[PDB]
Amino acid sequence: MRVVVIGAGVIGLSTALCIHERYHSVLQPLDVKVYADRFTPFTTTDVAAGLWQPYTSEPSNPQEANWNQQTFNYLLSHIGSPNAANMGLTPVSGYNLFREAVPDPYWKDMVLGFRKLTPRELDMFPDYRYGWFNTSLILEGRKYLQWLTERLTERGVKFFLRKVESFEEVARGGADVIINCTGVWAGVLQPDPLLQPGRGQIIKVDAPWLKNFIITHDLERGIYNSPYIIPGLQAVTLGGTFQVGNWNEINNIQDHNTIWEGCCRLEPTLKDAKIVGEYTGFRPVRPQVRLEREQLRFGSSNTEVIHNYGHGGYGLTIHWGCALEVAKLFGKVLEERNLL
Amino acid sequence: MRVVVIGAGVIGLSTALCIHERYHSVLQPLDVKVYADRFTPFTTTDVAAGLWQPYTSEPSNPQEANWNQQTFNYLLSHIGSPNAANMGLTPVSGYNLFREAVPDPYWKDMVLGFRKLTPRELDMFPDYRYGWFNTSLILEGRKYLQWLTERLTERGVKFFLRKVESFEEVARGGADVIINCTGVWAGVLQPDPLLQPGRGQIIKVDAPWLKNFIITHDLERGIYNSPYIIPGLQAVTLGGTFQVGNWNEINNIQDHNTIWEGCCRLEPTLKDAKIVGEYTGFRPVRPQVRLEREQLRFGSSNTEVIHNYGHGGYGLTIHWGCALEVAKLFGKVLEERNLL
Ligand SMILES: Cc1cc2nc3c(=O)[nH]c(=O)nc-3n(C[C@H](O)[C@H](O)[C@H](O)COP(=O)(O)OP(=O)(O)OC[C@H]3O[C@@H](n4cnc5c(N)ncnc54)[C@H](O)[C@@H]3O)c2cc1C
Ligand SMILES: Cc1cc2nc3c(=O)[nH]c(=O)nc-3n(C[C@H](O)[C@H](O)[C@H](O)COP(=O)(O)OP(=O)(O)OC[C@H]3O[C@@H](n4cnc5c(N)ncnc54)[C@H](O)[C@@H]3O)c2cc1C
Repeated sequence: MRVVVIGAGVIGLSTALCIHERYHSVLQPLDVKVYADRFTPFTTTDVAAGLWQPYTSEPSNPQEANWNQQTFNYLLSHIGSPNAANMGLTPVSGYNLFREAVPDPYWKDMVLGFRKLTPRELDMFPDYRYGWFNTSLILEGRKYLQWLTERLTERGVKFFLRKVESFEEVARGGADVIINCTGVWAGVLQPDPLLQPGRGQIIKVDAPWLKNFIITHDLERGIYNSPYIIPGLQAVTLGGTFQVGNWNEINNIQDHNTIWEGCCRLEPTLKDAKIVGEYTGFRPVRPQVRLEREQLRFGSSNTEVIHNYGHGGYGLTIHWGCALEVAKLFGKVLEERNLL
Repeated sequence: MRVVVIGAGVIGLSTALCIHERYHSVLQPLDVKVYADRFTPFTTTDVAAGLWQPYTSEPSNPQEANWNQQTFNYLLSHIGSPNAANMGLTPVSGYNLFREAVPDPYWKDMVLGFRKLTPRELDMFPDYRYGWFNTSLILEGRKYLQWLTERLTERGVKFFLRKVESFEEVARGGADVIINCTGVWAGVLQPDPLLQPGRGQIIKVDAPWLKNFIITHDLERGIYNSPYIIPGLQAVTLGGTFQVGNWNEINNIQDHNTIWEGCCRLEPTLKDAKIVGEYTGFRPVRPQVRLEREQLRFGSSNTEVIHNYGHGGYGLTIHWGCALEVAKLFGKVLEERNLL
């Protein structure tokens, strides 16, 4: 049939690929089209630090924990292939430093070799007295998106540069099903008082010698409002801010300083690092991910809509699990229409 | 007095700086000259992989077990300094993969977070059934030599490009003490059957996405006759050859393929790595490191000679603990000769 996906970030292209991948063989014309106002370099996904790591706190809707676990194994299974890196995927080991002892996270068994830090190791970070170590995966937002768009292109999925004004618009257009993957920018399509922006800023730097990631935590100031250093495919992401309710899209020198001096006390060799860029992004902060089916009708119309947005600061980390879900709900639409 | 150090590799320059730091403030005129027929870019130390790791096999002269540990505490103690990376030092984590279980190494507790690989992680390396994981350090020999030469230069230590034909030649040159740090070429100045070269070849590639080190072991081929991938400051080192008794300084086309094919089977993503260099060096293969005193009376002369060579594949790994040793034997001399 005719499927339209609004959104070209990790969640949108991920959901698309997954859908076409599992139903193209049964559906006659399966017309999948992606609409989005901004693409690749300009999505929230490219500004991502590119690390697999759910929050240190448990989620409401434990259904999100299984989605994180799914993504990990999907990505881990490519850690074999010769094209893993072209996808923006690669293994990394690192630390999560704390000022006081905290309980283990619920994902301690999802990652590789998680263990508490020994005394010697903490002497490398005098400012912290507690912490963990483990190996995870790197999913460079920028590169992963190019790969996803390429995989789709070959499958016949078409890309349109357009800012959808409302569902009806796409509906009239002729979409039988609509996949809403518009991140923090939802609301504009349908009001959602629960979906707010979580402004984050990062500095891109050239420190090829930094091979391990380091995330620090200030349990008083909130998650990611503490300096972190995350190496990527060929640049290191320096970060430290998470401001809720802030729609300011411009780099703030006020934050520039916090991140830089915060990261330079943590890793003094950064004084030689060369800044390659500074970007700002809005995490789709929502008390819970919205992933459900909704029936919107317009007289003789009756269009189908499936949502999948509001993944806060764990979009890359949970993307695939969420995608499998949508595909599953998409399967129940065909069933309801007698399509198998 | 006059101390003449023969050898400008990691063992010579280190011993040089160690002697200076400890006795400079006491001996009236402390002359220190370093002679070498080949410098930095061209020493065996510049061809090193850079990993801090002794052989898996138990040692001989448990004396080496402590020189290794000293050297590690020396290097680790630089991880907080802003000059760590400019010395060629940075932390790395990695794997040691085997085809069958083997006893733990004696240095297991010398490094950080040592542990055995689990089933999941093994599925990442299909050809191996056992392994360890631990964090260590990179001591890029290249950077380290330039770093030491600068530190020595600001200290008054003069360098001389001169090939030493005999110890006598130097004892007559006007030198009271001699530190023999001539590497695999020591025998040329005093026959030594126990010493032989351990030729090895290595491929320098550009694969910045590789963050961890991978070392495979083929128990039936000896040591480092299995591939290994060691990420460096800004280039990655491919390797896997150990040929004792071979003195060819040129690259063997076959050895190139044993390394390349083997590392690609281990790490598929290499197919897109752009080779940057290939080198060949000879490890100072000796059943035991030779660090000892040897008076050499040359008619009235009487020069003291201290030997520090034959470190095979663990020169960088054990350098500092040896220099600390030369400095003490030198203390003795200083005392007997009664300059203190
Ligand atoms: C600084 C920073 C670092 C981060 N680091 C990490 C990390 O390490 N790991 C992690 O998992 N997560 C991280 N995140 C969060 C992660 O980036 C997000 O969860 C993820 O990008 C959300 O994906 P998305 O689908 O919302 O897509 P987005 O890319 O945000 O948006 C997809 C598309 O929606 C389109 N769109 C929106 N409105 C409309 C409209 N009206 N019409 C048409 N198209 C529209 C956009 O044009 C866009 O292309 C980070 C976030 C920030 C800000
Ligand atoms: C491929 C490869 C990889 C390696 N990887 C590692 C690793 O990861 N970790 C590790 O710890 N070790 C490694 N090693 C071993 C390490 O490189 C050696 O143990 C170390 O370089 C030995 O130092 P050296 O003191 O012998 O110095 P070298 O640099 O070999 O020699 C020092 C000096 O001796 C001078 N010299 C010799 N004879 C004379 C003479 N007659 N007159 C004047 N000057 C003379 C030379 O000119 C030179 O400047 C590796 C070796 C190889 C070949």
